Amino acid sequence: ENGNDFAALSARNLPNVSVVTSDNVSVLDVVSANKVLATQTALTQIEEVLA
Amino acid sequence: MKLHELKPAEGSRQVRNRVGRGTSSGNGKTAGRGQKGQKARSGGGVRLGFEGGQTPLFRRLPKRGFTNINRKDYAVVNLDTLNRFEDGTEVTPVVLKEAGIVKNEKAGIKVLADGELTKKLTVKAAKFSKSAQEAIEAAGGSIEVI
Amino acid sequence: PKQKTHRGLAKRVKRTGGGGLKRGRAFTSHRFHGKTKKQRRQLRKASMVAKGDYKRIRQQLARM
RNA sequence: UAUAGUUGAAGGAUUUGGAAAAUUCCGCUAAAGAGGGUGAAAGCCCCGUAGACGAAAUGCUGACAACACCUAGGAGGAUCCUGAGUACGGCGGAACACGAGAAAUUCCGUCGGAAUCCGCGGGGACCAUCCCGCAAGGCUAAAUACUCCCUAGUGACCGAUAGUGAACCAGUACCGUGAGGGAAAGGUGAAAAGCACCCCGGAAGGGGAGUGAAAUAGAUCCUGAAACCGUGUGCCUACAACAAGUCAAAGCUCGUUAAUGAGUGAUGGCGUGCCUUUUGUAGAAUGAACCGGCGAGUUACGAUUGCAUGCGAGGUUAAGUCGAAGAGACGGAGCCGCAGCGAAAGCGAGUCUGAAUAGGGCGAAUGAGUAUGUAGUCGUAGACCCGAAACCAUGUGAUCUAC
RNA sequence: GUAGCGGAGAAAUUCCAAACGAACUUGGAGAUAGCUGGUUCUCUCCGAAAUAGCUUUAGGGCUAGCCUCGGAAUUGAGAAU
RNA sequence: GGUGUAGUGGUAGGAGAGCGUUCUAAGGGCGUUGAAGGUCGAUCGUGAGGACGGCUGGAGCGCUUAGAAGUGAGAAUGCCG
RNA sequence: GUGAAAUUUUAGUACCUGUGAAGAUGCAGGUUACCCGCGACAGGACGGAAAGACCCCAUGGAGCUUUACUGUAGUUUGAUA
Repeated sequence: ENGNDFAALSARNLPNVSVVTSDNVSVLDVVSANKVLATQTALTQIEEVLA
Repeated sequence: MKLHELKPAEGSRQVRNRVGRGTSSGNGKTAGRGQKGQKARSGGGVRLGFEGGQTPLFRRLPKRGFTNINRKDYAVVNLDTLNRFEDGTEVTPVVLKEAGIVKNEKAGIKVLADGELTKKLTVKAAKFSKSAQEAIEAAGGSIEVI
Repeated sequence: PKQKTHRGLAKRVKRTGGGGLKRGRAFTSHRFHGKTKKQRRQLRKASMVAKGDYKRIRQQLARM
């Protein structure tokens, strides 16, 4: 979502994992991954900007 | 779509033609230029419109007219476009804009009668042709040059 | 850079509604005692540009 | 804050090797899986990295203090002030996109030469009226241009004929009186363990013996192609006129990615290289000694057509702001299309010519566009590559030769 | 001592560093050349011209004619007897 | 897919469809039990071209799909060796 | 004993009469001829060396002439400071 900084730190450095915030998703980020793990808050925030 | 199986749409990308790469391709050895002459040289050719030495066509013809410095051009809208408003609306240059019908109203709007209205408008604009005003007033509305 | 239009052609020609080019006529400034009244009556009407001339002229008038 | 630094998590056995970081088992660590080194390819071996900490001294940038400077209203309209050889004009030149033009505006040389608020200049010759300003005195941050140099990095940029002229002691050797011109030349091995001792030989060089995983890795040292020069052999050849092969074929010699096998070949038929330029070439027309490397339609910005995708009587944003040199939203100034005709005034599904409502010209009558990608052609740029004789502008030469 | 838009010449277009009807070097500069040379892989389908007119034009160019690719259109418009 | 009928010389030149080189991304692989490169063979495809095996060699390299190009050499009285 | 050069498409490189871009070692029909060298001569290889200096062209240059065009340094004559 947002200043969820402890989670982004914990998820760095894992060689299968990429981390993006909900105001900064590109087309190339979603196509390259096999799955998306999004939180409930971030999902509504994406629905707010793609409208 | 996966990044290891991309495919453009058919007919959308073409390859390229490379001249001077052997005889069997079709364009080796002079690369489509024929034999000798001014057109076979690098940077060869004559300027656009040149004709050898015959008098070029622009130079046998006479000049004509002048530009007026106070010229007025308007931004016509005919009569069908006034059918996308409700019966009774007072159409105007700001309601025409903000529907995008007219952007860039050059020297003001001018209404033209081509060809059929059925509404109850009250049109405000800068000019009216004789039949535009007429058909506007038959259908039952009013005009005002302003 | 941008393409430049031929300024001598633009002073002599205009573009009609279906894409053509209206033009004036030659032999219309000078010795009219050498030509017949029917000639000078019929050299007063405008005409258009031919296809050989247009093919070679098209790019110089692209913008006006 | 710049200029030194400090600390910084987590692995052992097994197989193949000279040597593991590789393979197979079983573990651990991460706010650190960026990168470099180590006898081959390492998150966990070394240097680092993420994170936390630090400056005696000198230099920079803020903030707040002092000290220095600068800055007031209302009324009156008797009189005084407000940039002079100046503005401006004739003559000659130039600058304005504007080539004297109908030539306003701004400069330079030369001559002539104002007015003072009842004034003076401008609105593209000139005049009248209205409107906007107040020359002939001085200074001023930022938003814009550039990189010899220092720090930290980046690249669908080069990899020793490339990339700087220069990866190496290069503006060097070398060439010229001089100004000036100007190169060639990287690689043993993990570690020098770089061959003790013996034999032939003046030496060079070589043969053993040793080092080493390997010396046919021995310093002309990784790999080691072709031209070119040799040694050994299976088959042919001393009565034969040969662009040198191709088709037919006995004898001899072999035995393969195993199939209608491979090498050589006496003898017989047929047969005037390759490239360029030409009406036309074996040409006694043109080029090439041979082998290897290098060596020629590209990009930027515009214009047009075909194909493709998204929207559709509509389509689309530019500069710029935040953002990782990115995507990823704001931004509607502007551009194209949706209506034409006419030199223009103008009129408008019609309009111009015309006395004409006549005729005719060009238009309408459902009649599709716009942004972006891609390819074909064209324009401006050296514009597919190489090649003159010449022209101009700075400089260096009378150590040769002429007076 | 005299230097290249120049010098010097008992005069020859003679000399000015083995080259002088106008020295040498660097720059404008990748000067210009309607001329000459060269231009690098493959297969499938089609397939010309060497003519007319105008040209300070004649070994260059332009428009038409003759080749190739994509579309549209009523036909029974093309050819041979 | 069957079957018929018709066609398939070609310079300038137009149109179509492919082979090979280097680099980027994503995926799935190989390698000291020996990669690239070099050399030999009597192998495969309609062409450019593709494999497999021996010997040499000592550390990197293929394949698929898409992208980008300093992308192919026998000739210039070419340039260097 | 030492040790170059210009040249060079590859060469197992005869003669006569013809043919042919119209004068052939190489093409046709004949005639002649065992293999490999050394010392000598210059008939041929349109022999080698020098992208004809002769001739014409490039809407190429450069030096020179003049009552060819357009300018100008210098000299002179008037007005004005």
